[PDB]
Amino acid sequence: LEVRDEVAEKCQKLFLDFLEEFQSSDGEIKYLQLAEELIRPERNTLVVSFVDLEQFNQQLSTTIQEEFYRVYPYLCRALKTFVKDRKEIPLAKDFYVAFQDLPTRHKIRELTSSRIGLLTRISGQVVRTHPVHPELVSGTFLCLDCQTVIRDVEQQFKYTQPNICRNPVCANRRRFLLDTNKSRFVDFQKVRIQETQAELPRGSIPRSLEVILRAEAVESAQAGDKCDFTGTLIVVPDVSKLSTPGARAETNSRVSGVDGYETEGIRGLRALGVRDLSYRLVFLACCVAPTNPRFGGAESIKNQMTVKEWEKVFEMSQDKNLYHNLCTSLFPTIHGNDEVKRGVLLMLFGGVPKTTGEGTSLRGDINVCIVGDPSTAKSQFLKHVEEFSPRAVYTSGKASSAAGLTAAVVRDEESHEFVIEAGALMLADNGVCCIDEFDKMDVRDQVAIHEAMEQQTISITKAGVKATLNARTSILAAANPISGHYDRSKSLKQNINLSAPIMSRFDLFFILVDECNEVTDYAIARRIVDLHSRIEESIDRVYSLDDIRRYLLFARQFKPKISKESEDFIVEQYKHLRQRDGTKSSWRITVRQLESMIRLSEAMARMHCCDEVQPKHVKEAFRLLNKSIIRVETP
Amino acid sequence: VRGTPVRQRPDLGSAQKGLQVDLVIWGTDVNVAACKENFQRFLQRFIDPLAKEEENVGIDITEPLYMQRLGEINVIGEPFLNVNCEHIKSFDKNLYRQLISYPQEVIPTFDMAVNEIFFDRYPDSILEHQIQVRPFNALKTKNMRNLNPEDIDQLITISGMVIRTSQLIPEMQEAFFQCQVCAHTTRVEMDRGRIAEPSVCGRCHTTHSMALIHNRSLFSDKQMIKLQESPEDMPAGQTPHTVILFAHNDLVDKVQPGDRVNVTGIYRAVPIRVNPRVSNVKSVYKTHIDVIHYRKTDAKRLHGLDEEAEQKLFSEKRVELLKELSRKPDIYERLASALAPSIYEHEDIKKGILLQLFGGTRKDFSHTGRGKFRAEINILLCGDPGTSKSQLLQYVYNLVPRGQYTSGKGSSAVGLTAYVMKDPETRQLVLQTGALVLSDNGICCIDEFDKMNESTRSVLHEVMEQQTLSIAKAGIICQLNARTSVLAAANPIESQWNPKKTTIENIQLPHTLLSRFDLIFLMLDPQDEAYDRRLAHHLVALYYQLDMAVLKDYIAYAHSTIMPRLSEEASQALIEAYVDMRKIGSSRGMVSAYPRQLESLIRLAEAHAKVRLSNKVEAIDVEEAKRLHREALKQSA
Amino acid sequence: SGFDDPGIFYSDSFGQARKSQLQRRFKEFLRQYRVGTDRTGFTFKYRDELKRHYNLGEYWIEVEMEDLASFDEDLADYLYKQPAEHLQLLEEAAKEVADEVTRPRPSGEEVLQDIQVMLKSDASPSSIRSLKSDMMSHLVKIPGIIIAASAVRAKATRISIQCRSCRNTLTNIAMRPGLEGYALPRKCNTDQAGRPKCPLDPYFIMPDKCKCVDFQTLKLQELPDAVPHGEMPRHMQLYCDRYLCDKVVPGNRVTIMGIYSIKKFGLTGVGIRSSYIRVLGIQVDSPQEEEEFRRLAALPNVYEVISKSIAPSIFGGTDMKKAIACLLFGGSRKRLPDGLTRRGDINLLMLGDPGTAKSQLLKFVEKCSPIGVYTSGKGSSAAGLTASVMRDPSSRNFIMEGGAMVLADGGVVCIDEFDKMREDDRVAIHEAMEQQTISIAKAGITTTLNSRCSVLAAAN
Amino acid sequence: RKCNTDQAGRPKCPLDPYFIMPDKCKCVDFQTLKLQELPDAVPHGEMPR
DNA sequence: AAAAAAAAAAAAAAAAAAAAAAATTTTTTTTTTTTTTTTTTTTT
Ligand SMILES: Nc1ncnc2c1ncn2[C@@H]1O[C@H](COP(=O)(O)OP(=O)(O)O)[C@@H](O)[C@H]1O
Ligand SMILES: Nc1ncnc2c1ncn2[C@@H]1O[C@H](COP(=O)(O)OP(=O)(O)O)[C@@H](O)[C@H]1O
Ligand SMILES: [Mg+2]
Ligand SMILES: [Mg+2]
Ligand SMILES: [Zn+2]
Ligand SMILES: [Zn+2]
Ligand SMILES: [Zn+2]
Repeated sequence: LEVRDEVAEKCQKLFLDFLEEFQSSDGEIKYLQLAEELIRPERNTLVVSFVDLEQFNQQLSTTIQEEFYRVYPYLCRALKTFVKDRKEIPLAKDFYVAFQDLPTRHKIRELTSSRIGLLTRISGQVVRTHPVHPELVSGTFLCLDCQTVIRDVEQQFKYTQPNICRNPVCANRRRFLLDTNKSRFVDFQKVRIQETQAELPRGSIPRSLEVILRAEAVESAQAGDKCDFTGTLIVVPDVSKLSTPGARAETNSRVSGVDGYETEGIRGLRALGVRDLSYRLVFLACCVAPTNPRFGGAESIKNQMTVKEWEKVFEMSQDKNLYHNLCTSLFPTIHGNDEVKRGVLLMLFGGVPKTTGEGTSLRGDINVCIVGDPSTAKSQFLKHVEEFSPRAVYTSGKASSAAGLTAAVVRDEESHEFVIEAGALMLADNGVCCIDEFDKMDVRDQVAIHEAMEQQTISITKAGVKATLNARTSILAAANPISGHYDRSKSLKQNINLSAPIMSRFDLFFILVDECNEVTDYAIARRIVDLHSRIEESIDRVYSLDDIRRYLLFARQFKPKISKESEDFIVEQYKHLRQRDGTKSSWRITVRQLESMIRLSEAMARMHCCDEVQPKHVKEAFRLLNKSIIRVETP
Repeated sequence: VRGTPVRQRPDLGSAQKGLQVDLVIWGTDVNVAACKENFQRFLQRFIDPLAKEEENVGIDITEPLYMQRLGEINVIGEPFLNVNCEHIKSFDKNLYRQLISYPQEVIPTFDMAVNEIFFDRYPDSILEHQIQVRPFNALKTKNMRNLNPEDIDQLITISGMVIRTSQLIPEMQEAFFQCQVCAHTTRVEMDRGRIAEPSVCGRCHTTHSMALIHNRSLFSDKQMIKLQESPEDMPAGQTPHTVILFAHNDLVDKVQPGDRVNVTGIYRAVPIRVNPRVSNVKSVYKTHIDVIHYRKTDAKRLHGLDEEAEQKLFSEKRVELLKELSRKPDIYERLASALAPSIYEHEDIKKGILLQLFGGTRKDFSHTGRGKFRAEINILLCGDPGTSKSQLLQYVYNLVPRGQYTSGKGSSAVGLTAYVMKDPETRQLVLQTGALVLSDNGICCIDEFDKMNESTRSVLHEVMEQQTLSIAKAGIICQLNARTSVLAAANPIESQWNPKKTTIENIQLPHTLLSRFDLIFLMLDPQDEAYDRRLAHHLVALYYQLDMAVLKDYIAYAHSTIMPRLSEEASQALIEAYVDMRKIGSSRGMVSAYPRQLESLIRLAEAHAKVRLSNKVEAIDVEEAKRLHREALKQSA
Repeated sequence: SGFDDPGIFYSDSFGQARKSQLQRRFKEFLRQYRVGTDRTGFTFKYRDELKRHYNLGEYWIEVEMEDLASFDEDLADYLYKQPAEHLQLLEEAAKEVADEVTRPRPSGEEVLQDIQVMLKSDASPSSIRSLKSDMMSHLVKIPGIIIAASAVRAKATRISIQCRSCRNTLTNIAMRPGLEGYALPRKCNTDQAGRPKCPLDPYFIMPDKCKCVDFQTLKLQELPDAVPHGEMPRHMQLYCDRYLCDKVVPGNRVTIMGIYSIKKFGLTGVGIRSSYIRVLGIQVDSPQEEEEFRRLAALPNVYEVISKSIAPSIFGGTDMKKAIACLLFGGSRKRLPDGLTRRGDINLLMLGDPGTAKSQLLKFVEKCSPIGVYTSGKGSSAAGLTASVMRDPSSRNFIMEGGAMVLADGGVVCIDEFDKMREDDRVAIHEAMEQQTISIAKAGITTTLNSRCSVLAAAN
Repeated sequence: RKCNTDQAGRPKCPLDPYFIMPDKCKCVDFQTLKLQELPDAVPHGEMPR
């Protein structure tokens, strides 16, 4: 006689009151105003703030946090009442409730079994994301021994058939045909995340667990992000996970076996309905946010800007000496190496990719190489770029086999499709890849990144799946000279051992010679020792890391023109550069250096967020290249 | 009993019927009442006669030992009582035989007894569940391969090295069933490893209407710990041997890979299904251990990071003894001589190894932008195959916690970093870590470092430079931690330091790698006659044959308490030291200085400060750093 | 190594009472029912009964429901409410106690047979009209008159079946007792690896290896006095089993105790199942005596006391009493080595006026003789005066209808109205009264039936 | 599927009683070729059928 | 002559083809036993 879950229904009542009576500081019912928007299609969840829950009613908040799994469909039906009473939605549509701003936090090591079935939030790095699918939630079946339809059987993260046919005189437990049209599904994406690098124990592999994303919180996560998740920890049934027998269910009916049909062996197990109970933790993400959000939300991003950050980046753009200021903020630790500071900053801003009418994809990224004597802050610059920017992947030399370097393949464990696992270039897409010990990359993969640099794209066809993955990343390379030490009496192409096309593709080359000059030596010693003595202070990044990072994200979408005067200056200055080439530089000048100079001029216009590249930018870009290219010093 | 429920005990296993036979439990002579009263008697009467105040910390020795433990339990609120099987053996033998031979029932009798005593005392405290005894320090099973099947389901203690720990495995405990007709609910506790499903509703009486609801049933934890036995009695020509451990509930994740542990647990033999799906099982039984107690304490090794982090580890008298040792004048040399007594008069080398054991100051850098900064010391020992560099590496590998050892090209980059393997126990492509990752927060002792081919030597640059490590392959795309300290032992070209060759060519290693290192000791042969005679007498005495404890305590206290910060005098001394080092480095025949060598001087100054328990790095520290970094590399000569 | 399959083994049990404990309490009832008073000296009635019967080769006992209730009230209630399985427990208890009492039996009877525990009550019966549906599968007690008793056919209690391909056997299945069928299994369970399986319906009933027991399908009828005025008599089948076969015969007036039941032959007047009573108990409506009769021989006036006591109510005719006592004792038969038969019966005739107590005296003699039949000269109502052989149409068996002269063999026939009897009867008795053998030679067969009666004839 | 005698005995033949007689089968040669499209016949961008 | 790079070999893991493995009572027919009816042959 339809026994009622008293606490869950009281939670439905109190939460319906919360929805229809909690009002913002302005005084209006904020969640009424939010429920207004679920009338639209492609929208079936409200996003209720857990802090609002706490403020309105602490008792209900603790009850939900301690009984989240049992109350969840009840809260969903409370929302269904709250929206159907006002607006005239389709009756069949389902709804969901998404929590965020939860006070407590936990770790993937803390997600122990006691946290099963109750709300919890974690942080993670989204490894990979399987495709969207429709998942069956409530099935309608037909019993193939009396053709009676069994209605609305729940799926507990497994294809569940009705436990017995609803007709009393028919004990069908086997032959059921799913009536697909009558059943209702939920949109569903499975994603894999792993422990953040901060939370690793000693000698520990990063654990990884699978997180299920039900409707409307489905494509929000993406591979490579740093996302906080909030939701239940559930258990999804597993089978044949172990070769040792474990916990097994079976009916408690005391039946025996008659002679010739004795309930032994396979017949016996099928008769009793024996089944192993092997489970696995599978987080059930109710909501997903970036763990380090960029904003509290060019014209669209500008609208997303809050007023304070908007005026901040505005006065940033209006600032003069922003050039050296950005240098200092990016590299407070570094002393000297101003050319590397400038080149790497321009690399972060990037150029403007373009494409011809015929279809030739003109490069827009600008790859930089640092080559020098040992212990000259090369790996340090790459680490600075890594730790600074998002979409800043890092790898070093022979630590990355090609498959993980660019792309790999796996089959969808659920469906027939294949998931194209994202390699370093992909995770660095539309960003930076910092490659260290670039000279010590095998030919088999240095050619791969060369293909990426030529085409901004790699097409993988392997193990039964073909695809054309885009990778518009920019490469910052570190290259040790041959012999360990650079030799200024030799050309660059014989100091290092890169392939000639790779060296051609590389946009900027910086030479860092470890000469022994004692004023500089005093400077460096004072600098680093000052840092170690005064770790926390002794940094004067005039703009905070978040400030300049937001400035980069906002500046990126401005695409400079090239005015006619600047074009005249460009051509005449490249002519002067060729006159220099015509003594000799350690790496000769070609039309690729013209391409490099125009791309750097574009990137300086990008730094100042202009819509026109001016002779100021052109002059500075030429100066950068001219000082980068050095005269080989024969005695 | 104060309305405090007795908790499930997955470690003991599926409960048996508990049948009683009149002559005890069937086939096992325990006499549950006799066991309970004997255990109460032990728990009050036992005063450890020969014990030490160093061992028992914060415990009034003459007062009842385990009752003071119960008092610690009451004040703290952790319902675990770590009982010692050697204490039990000393007090009475038959009780110990009961515990060793029939743990599966003897444990809940002990828990009943301890709860009886606990609420005989303290009838007002609050506990999250009843008290759980945990025996340990059984008779050490020397070689687990010698475990006959006559020792099945007994209690054993083994010592090993944790190589792997699985993800959390749930374990059903209260199958929560719900009718699909009337929604009536019920709960079935795990009967004997099985869930007797109700098969008929108790309110509408429909048959087979009750469906198991998974994530409304309460669960427990379970983690598969893959350990390799490190016995103290290895027979002839027997390879080493992994073993499987299962740790339940609060014991999960309390041991990380690379941790050498003494695990005390009940032995188990289990069938194995022939296929994954069929129910036939091979007559041969695989075995494993269910784990009651982790013990990360050993006399021959330094205090692990957990014991560093814990506070109540040293008595007041012991910390004061450490303070006056710091006040001793020549403590640096005292500890240096204390290290490795069986090696003769390598005072500079042992001072360097001591500085390595101390480490430096792990400095936070997160908002600086600099990235992680290596706070550890890397040492190279260069010499022909007559010196005792291999002996030093062997000794340090034995003495350290989280030690790993490698020799020559008996390795590879893949097997040093990580690989993907089908675990035989779960049939899953799990990830496994190599030596560099295993010795994460300890020491990696590399031997025959010259014969290390380019692929498997190029990975050491990552470790020595960043303290991180990258494995970007088809297996996983991640970034592990490897904060190890490298203790390398290299040989010159043609296995002899001939005089007519400068140092860098005689060593013949990459110059960038020698820059990575932080001390480089060249064990040339001193031809001195008196040294020759003293060495000879020392070795013959080594045949005709400070304390490790005080050494451990001092080092662990220095790690726990004092993190040195630079003093302005030391900063000026360092700047002067580095410019002087570069000035002598004009002649590049020797190993030229670098800003990396400045950082090495920083770290060695911090290590000397920690030797003094300075808390402030000073000119004395910096000068010793310079002198050591010069005598090492022999830049005078 | 995989060439064998040794059997399972198990052990004795070390450690609403369960059916095993009810088995134990039935065992206690039999083993400890003490009937003899301490004044009278004690005896274990059922232990002695099991011992004696099992030694004789009887394999049954008679347990009174009153004794069961006295020793254990709950057992009596259990058998009244759910007789079947509790009767099974009781039979198992009888088997075990039998084994205990005659444990060191000599060789030649090593196997222990089952025991049939018949039960008899003293509670007054219900009525066949009162056997409504609610009293079904409970033990009921009923009176009646049997009218038709079929032949004892062999029904199987335990069987064995062989597989036609693999030739392995399912020895000693148990057949559920009653008129309960048994569907054969449809799968050979004996699985041999790497070989095709035995066919779909592999099993054939090995007839050599079964355990079979008799059974008789009787017809009971409502007692004619018990029938109401306007009503046809009710009937009920009965299924007599293993020692209730031949314990009764048609015409006998009996009281039964049994399980009102249904015929269970598959799931093949909707919902009706033809019903019967699996009968458990039947009743049919010394040295001291020998010493009394030896004294009666020793008396002086034995002749006189018998003569007076055979006609205490019949005035006069003391000589008539004398001769009728001589009759009731009869003479003695002799069979000389010639091979002939000399009649021993004494034949008396009373040719009397219609006033005297001829018919009353005959009624006395038929009551007072052991085997007495009072018939007219023209037989009695639907009962001939002399035997008649008939050849059946269908089975062509010899159905002998028995008259007075053959029904009352070794006794007295009181032939009232000897002066009127059919000529065929007269010709029969002509030699049935001096040869005592009635010869009938029909187209089927010759027979010489034995009519060894004595004729007390009365006529006007 | 079923033996067709009507004379197997008083009982009948089982279900699926027939086993192929291998020796009494008269057989032939066969070969599964993998024919691929003519290389000059294949159009430009496609793959060989 | 020894180091670095490339090619081949060995061994583990995965995807599809095709031969094996498993499940599997109920309804209709019809012979035989029994009774019943009309007739002829025989007896009173
Ligand atoms: N100009 C400089 N400014 C600041 N630090 C420097 C400078 N030159 C060298 N260093 C120091 O040298 C260390 C190592 O430099 P790194 O670039 O890792 O060497 P490599 O280029 O061989 O990897 C850095 O941690 C940094 O502190
Ligand atoms: N001599 C007698 N003594 C006692 N009762 C007699 C006698 N003669 C006749 N009767 C009575 O007369 C009735 C008829 O008796 P019955 O023997 O049938 O006479 P009969 O033998 O002449 O037919 C009986 O009830 C009986 O009591
Ligand atoms: Mg580097
Ligand atoms: Mg008369
Ligand atoms: Zn059905
Ligand atoms: Zn129900
Ligand atoms: Zn068979």
